[PDB]
Amino acid sequence: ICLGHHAVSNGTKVNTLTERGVEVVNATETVERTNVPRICSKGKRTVDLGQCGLLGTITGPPQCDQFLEFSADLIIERREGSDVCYPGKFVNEEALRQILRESGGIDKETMGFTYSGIRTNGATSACRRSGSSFYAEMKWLLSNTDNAAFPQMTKSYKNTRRDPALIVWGIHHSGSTTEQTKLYGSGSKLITVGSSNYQQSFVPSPGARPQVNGQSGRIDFHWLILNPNDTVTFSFNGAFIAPDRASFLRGKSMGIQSGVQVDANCEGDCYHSGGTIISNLPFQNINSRAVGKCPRYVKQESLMLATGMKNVPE
Amino acid sequence: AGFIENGWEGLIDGWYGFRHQNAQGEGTAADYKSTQSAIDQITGKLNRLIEKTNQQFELIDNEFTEVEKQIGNVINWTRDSMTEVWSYNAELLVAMENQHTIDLADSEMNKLYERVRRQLRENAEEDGTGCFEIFHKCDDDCMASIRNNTYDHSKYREEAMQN
Amino acid sequence: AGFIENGWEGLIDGWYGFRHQNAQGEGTAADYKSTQSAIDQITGKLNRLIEKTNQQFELIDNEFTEVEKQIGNVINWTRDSMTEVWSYNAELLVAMENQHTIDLADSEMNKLYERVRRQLRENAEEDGTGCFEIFHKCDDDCMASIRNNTYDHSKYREEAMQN
Amino acid sequence: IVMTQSPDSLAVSLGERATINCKSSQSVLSGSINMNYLAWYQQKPGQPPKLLIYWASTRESGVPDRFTGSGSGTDFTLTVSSLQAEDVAVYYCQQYYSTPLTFGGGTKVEI
Ligand SMILES: *[C@@H]1O[C@H](CO)[C@@H](O)[C@H](O)[C@H]1NC(C)=O
Ligand SMILES: *[C@@H]1O[C@H](CO)[C@@H](O)[C@H](O)[C@H]1NC(C)=O
Ligand SMILES: *[C@@H]1O[C@H](CO)[C@@H](O)[C@H](O)[C@H]1NC(C)=O
Ligand SMILES: *[C@@H]1O[C@H](CO)[C@@H](O)[C@H](O)[C@H]1NC(C)=O
Repeated sequence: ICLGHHAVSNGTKVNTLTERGVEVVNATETVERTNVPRICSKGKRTVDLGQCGLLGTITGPPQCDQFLEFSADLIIERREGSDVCYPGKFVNEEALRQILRESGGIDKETMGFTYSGIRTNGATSACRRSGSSFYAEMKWLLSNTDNAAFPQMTKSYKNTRRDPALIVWGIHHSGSTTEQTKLYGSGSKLITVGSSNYQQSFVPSPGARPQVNGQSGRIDFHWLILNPNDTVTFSFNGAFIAPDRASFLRGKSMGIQSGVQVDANCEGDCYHSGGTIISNLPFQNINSRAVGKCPRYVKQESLMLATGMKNVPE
Repeated sequence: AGFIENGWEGLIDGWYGFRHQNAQGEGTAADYKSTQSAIDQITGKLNRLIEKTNQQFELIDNEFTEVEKQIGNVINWTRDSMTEVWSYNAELLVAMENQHTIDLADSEMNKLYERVRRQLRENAEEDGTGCFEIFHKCDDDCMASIRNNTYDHSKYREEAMQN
Repeated sequence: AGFIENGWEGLIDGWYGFRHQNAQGEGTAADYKSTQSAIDQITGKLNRLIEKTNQQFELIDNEFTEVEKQIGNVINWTRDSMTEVWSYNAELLVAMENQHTIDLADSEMNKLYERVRRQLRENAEEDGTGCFEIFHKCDDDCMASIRNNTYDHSKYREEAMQN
Repeated sequence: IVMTQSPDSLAVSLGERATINCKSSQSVLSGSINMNYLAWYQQKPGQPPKLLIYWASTRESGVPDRFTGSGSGTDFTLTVSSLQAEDVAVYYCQQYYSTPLTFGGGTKVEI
């Protein structure tokens, strides 16, 4: 008898320890190159922030009205998403972003901060719905009517819930010292924020700034995390953006930063700016920053795992 | 698969097969046990490999608003080192599992070859090209008997010893 | 370990052995050289594997008072990536050394099998089940000589060629 | 949209499970927010009806922990782990996903 094996005319070139580019009868994919350019994530709760930014849901610009107290297991950020209406910047920005991405949505619980002797309805031309207005959960605390001494106020909020609250507030650095005296009065304003693990304090600093979003002054958006059974104290002499509703975490989510539209046609596992990586393969060469339980990044364009034998043509 | 001149192209259903070229005619059949074992081993290796990760990774770097430059370079360098070691591990694993797949195919091939040797004491011997020279004539029955692993050699010994 | 129907359960002292079924009776013995080589190789593999590392890591994260959230999440992500790569390397190492120990046992069995066939030129042949069919009569001295690698086949050729 | 409720007043004693069911004609869930719009109110006799929970799962600051709201696409539930004399009221489930706000029919609790 004659004993032999099988072969094909056209096989696949695979990499091997001894030789590179050996010819096999059949081989399978290893690195996943096929990318789905859609966030198809059926079976999971999903919010598409769009023009809203992740931090904006904490503070509430007009673009973040829809997603102010959302709840989802998949948070999708966009490059067009802005975090603020009035110009400003969050200090320790990425820490708050990573806290928000693992929140499962946020809730707003009122602080009960009543105010006497000051005017609390802040109004800016930049943060516009129907006129000069401000954020959702922030009161820009002005003076009474005009240049006048802002009273030194100590306001305490105690987190009575069983989960750690996310406290946020803002600091207004006016476009000039004259504007600061117009809004809060003369004198060196000084604000302290006290907690069990937070003791940072600061002084507002008026000065000229480039006109961002049609405004000169900037709001430093500070934040902290309150443990259960813990109280925070804001002692402000002036120039304050007081919170109205403390932010509260809900659960566990996984936040992405994509640029493609959302659908519900896949049992997708990890997502990135290019879309969704649906694959059971061990490795991928689509994006190095895909987050989730999925194939992992490699440098090789394409790896061939040999499934058949070393074929030789007849 | 080293001492064989070439692999058969007409063998479609089975990975390892048999040819006769006896006086009855010409026939190309396929073995079942060796190819089933080889496909089972290779598919088990694939199922071990084809496994999505359990560990959950979160976003550590921001694409839109760039993070602080020192911690940004720290994240970039950590991800670059992890990417390099993962590319290394992937190419190393692919190379050695392709080597083990080729060696497993060769091992199943010469295991079938040696079991055909074991079934044929002196009624047949090798030629060096992967063929066995049968010293007895049967009407395609002992062909299947070798194929079905139900071959009796003791009844064919008397006419094959003197040749 | 391929052509054997089933491994022996009555063999305790060694790993590879011999069964007798001769005219004197039935007896079981244990080979010494092949099992010594196999156990030496596997224990050397264990010794080069069972080793506490020299690198001495330090405490990077605080369990009681949580560190800053950005650098803390960077530490968590680095530790999770290193945990994933170490788990992958551990599965890879365990799988490939289990495959290598199985192949090493198979190769030690094969080496003993080929050395037994090399000791006995035509005096014995395989049957396919792992046994050797002796064509000469000898009362446990020839078989112990086979075990002792002192087999003199030259004085047994005359009565085994005609059979 | 019509707003149904549970059966009538429950003869439950102190410190036991109290279950009130609410059902909707349409779906008051999502809207790209996945937040299932539904408010729960308790009303003491002679006092205005103060809110218990909002979006059927967010417990308010001024209410005990015993009021737990379970939500879904259509069915909703208020569960009270240990009712006492301070929880006797009439309860309403209100939808606000759609503009004609219809309150519940009222679920009085009886000691
Ligand atoms: C060849 O391998 C591929 C895996 O990519 C598989 O889908 C296909 O069925 C295989 N074909 C044969 C003939 O084995
Ligand atoms: C805070 O108060 C709650 C209820 O008033 C209590 O259950 C909790 O134990 C308190 N925290 C500590 C640390 O005692
Ligand atoms: C880090 O790597 C990403 C690609 O994964 C790149 O877009 C980014 O620019 C890098 N960061 C720096 C600071 O180079
Ligand atoms: C980092 O990992 C440890 C356990 O490995 C965990 O206890 C800790 O909470 C993690 N840190 C964060 C910020 O999740």
